[PDB]
Amino acid sequence: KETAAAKFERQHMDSSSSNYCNQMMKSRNLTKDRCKPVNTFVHESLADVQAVCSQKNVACKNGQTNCYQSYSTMSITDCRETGSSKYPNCAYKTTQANKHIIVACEGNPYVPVHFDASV
Repeated sequence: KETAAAKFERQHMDSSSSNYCNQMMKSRNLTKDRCKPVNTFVHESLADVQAVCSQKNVACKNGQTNCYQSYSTMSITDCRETGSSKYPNCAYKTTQANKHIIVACEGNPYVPVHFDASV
């Protein structure tokens, strides 16, 4: 039984090229039952990302209040599915950027359970 905390780590953490999204979307199991349309990976430490749960409190896109925006920019990769992609050969446009991330956090201890957005 995978925790929400772990599913966040699996779906969104890569603390370690044009190739990256195709592989990593597969490796992280996000291509397993459908081609997940969009996903972001965060190239920062687990510790830095978890500290976001005590950084800037902002509204979540679903209207809940447990979202937190990173005071610093962070290195991330957006994977966006290309219009030529057909399941089970999921095709992704990889893109780098440094931006502030926004995560929803929950639990005791209070940790990131969902990637809301990047700005």
